[PDB]
Amino acid sequence: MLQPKRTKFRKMHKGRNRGLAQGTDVSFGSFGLKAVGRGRLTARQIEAARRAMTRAVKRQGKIWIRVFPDKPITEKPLAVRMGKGKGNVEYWVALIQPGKVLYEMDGVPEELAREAFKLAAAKLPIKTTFVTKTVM
Amino acid sequence: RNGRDSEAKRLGVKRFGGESVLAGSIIVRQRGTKFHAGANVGCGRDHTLFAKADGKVKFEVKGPKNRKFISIEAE
Amino acid sequence: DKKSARIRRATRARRKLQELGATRLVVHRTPRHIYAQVIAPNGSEVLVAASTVEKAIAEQLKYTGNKDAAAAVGKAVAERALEKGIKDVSFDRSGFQYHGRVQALADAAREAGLQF
Amino acid sequence: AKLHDYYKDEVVKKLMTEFNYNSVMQVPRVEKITLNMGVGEAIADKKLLDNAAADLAAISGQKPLITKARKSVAGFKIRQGYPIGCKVTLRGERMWEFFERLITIAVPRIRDFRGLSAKSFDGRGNYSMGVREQIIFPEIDYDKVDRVRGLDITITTTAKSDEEGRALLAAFDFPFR
Amino acid sequence: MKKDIHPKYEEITASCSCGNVMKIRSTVGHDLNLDVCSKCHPF
Amino acid sequence: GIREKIKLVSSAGTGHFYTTTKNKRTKPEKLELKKFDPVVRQHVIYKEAK
RNA sequence: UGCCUGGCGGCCGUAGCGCGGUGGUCCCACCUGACCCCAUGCCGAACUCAGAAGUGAAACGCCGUAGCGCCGAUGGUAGUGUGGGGUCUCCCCAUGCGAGAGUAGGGAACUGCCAGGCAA
RNA sequence: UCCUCCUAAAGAGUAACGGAGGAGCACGAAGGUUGGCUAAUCCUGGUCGGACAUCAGGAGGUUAGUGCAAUGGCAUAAGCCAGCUUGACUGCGAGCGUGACGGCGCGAGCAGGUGCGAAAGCAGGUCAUAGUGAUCCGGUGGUUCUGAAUGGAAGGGCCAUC
RNA sequence: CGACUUACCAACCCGAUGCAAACUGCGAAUACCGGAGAAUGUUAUCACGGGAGACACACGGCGGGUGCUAACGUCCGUC
Repeated sequence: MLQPKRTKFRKMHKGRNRGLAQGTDVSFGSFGLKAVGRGRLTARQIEAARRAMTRAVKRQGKIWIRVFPDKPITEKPLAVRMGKGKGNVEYWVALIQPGKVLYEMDGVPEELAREAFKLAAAKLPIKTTFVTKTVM
Repeated sequence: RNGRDSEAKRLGVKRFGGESVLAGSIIVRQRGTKFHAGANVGCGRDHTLFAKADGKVKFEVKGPKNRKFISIEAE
Repeated sequence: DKKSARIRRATRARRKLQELGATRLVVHRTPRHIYAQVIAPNGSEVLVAASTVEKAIAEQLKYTGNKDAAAAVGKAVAERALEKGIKDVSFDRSGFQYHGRVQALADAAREAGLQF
Repeated sequence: AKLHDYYKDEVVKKLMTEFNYNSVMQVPRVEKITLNMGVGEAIADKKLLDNAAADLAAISGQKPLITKARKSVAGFKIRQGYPIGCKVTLRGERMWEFFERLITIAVPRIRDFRGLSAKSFDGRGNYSMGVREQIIFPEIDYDKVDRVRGLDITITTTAKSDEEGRALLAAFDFPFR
Repeated sequence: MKKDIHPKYEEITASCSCGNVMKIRSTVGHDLNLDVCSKCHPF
Repeated sequence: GIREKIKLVSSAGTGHFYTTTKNKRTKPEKLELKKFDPVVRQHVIYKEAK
């Protein structure tokens, strides 16, 4: 359950998801799960995808998480009128732009990573694709 | 518990470069020293910059720290 | 460093003279050959300079770096300023205490016609 | 002052020959010595500073100055402003005289003396040591004092490294035990 | 060199048992009784 | 406002006075500052008074 | 005119650091002594004064070295003014402006006034 | 009610029962001037002393500090120390900023009289921005300004202040 | 009193990848202030005076807070 520790502020503005991804290149391992859609991943979703891959590879190779939530998200309690201040924080989400690399794999057969990433992609709300480590 | 605020103090630059000013005119309103007074410019106790002579206000950079200065040219 | 400390000490006066835009008499003191110069407000030009290095000033001083040497150079710069026409000048300690040679130079100029 | 004459006469030649330098003045010189003791019990008993300074003044040739805490530390319940120790600095000829009164008639009278440490070196040309009792100093004779308080001696040199720093110490025939 | 603030620094001669006699400046007092010195010691 | 206010009365015959504030307990001593007296146009000692 | 040095400036990291070499006839620094002027919340440290035996380590100046910092294009990208369109929590087209980062590369400064010594 | 930042969309301004914090003081010195000095955090050595006291050297270069929350500034230091002092002075104040207004802020310069410095110069409180309450009605001091027949006074007025 | 190993925890650092309304060693487009110039506009500008109304706004585009990047929701900036 990835979460920042002792964050500067409990709440933050919603902001916008405009722009373009920055970490668009595979730099740690050999295979990556690029995201071509736009959206945000919750900590619960990230955990679910990670569990799917580590088990699909059956404790083999290395896995790197290239995304962190680092953004509190609030929800008003049920049957609460508007106003009366900002709502409490319930879950943390990460902002993902097209081209951002989410998960990255190494030390596994090329094929095995494909199903492993495919299983992980099945548990995310955004379009994703399979990319390989390019030589510069 | 939030909701408190302070009324705006309307700081900033009042006269911009190349603009003729009269003696005693306020050129910059600032808290610290965004700009340092040069020739014919005085610095008040509030760090306000005022012109000590009639002329055109000019901006430039001097000093080892590349600080920004304001001066008046009598032209 | 000894040198770095002096400039830091004398920086406040130098800036104050610069913004006042007045001719300044700057004095450099060392174990030998005390120096004196007069700098115009612009700062890029020097009107008159005096010191003990000149053979024309050291042919009668027994030693350089003494009150007599300080007074002699003080008189030399004083009369040079008078003949040059400049009258009003502001003394500069240049980070030196106004106690000994610097003081001995200042009063010599003051009594020689360079009041300040 | 005898040692300064001793230092200026031949040991300079010995250092010159030993270190085959291109000039004599590269040889290191002693510039000052400093005495110190961080008593720290000033809060518990404020009026101990007077005797703390008095004894050091007797040991040294001049008056000490009482230092102040550089910061605030909760571990020792002290804050900047409250004196916690005093020190002296010796340089010139007084330092030369003090050194002889140290080497001559101080080290031999060390209670249960075993040997002076040699690993005590900063790494740049400064030597530090400590003492347990003031008896090594003739100014104390068990009659006007009742405290086991100690102090520290730090000697600083113009040396550039340990190799020449130790060589200078060897020239001055330290116990080196 | 400040005056009227430092203790006495008068020169005094001291001798030890092994026969070495020297002279030092300090506020030790009037006379000195020594047994060992830098030399003539079981070092 | 634990610090209270006082009045400084010019030692000269003129009744001109200044006002200021001070902490009685910390410094119960009187104030004898020298200040300008417009009535006589001189700098005179002002004594603290109720 | 040139080799050099000191003082006061312009400009201020292409100008600052690191490593190596080099400088003592002058100048500069260190240095010697300080009974006096002056000074240490103690100390001839610093500051000040009287002098010059010595010397060029330190410091400082100069030269070399890219090992760093630093400067830095062209092209591309991001963004965006105005006008249009769409599968309209975003993007595209026409047109104008155009970074930041990074790359090639540059780079271990230039210059003004005055005084002095050396050699002309 | 007032102060700091964000929201606030690179002049100013800009709302919400929007997100974070403070103030209703303090200081005759912590003010003025002159002179001097320059931190945090680490490494090596060293009686008690040990992670963390003080001492010496080095790295580091403002990560310190700045009476009080925050922002901005500050090596000429606005930061630290000492000497002498009361310019935290009176009457004015061209010309500006800021508000619907009441109002609030900045201010060179002139006159009188002072402090510091050899001197040029600096000083009309504090590194700046919160530390505050209109008018009425009254109290205290000064001033022949007025004082209802006149001479006084009472009471008002003006100035200072509660 | 010398001294040493490590299948094991880990600081300060270095290389690489990110994020920030309350981070900035960088930094636009627009907007705003001032000066000069041509064309054009019934002075479109400012000042003073007489009379007002209005001080419940709504939706759309863009930049945001709030809400669930829900509402023909709510609160701002600009057109």
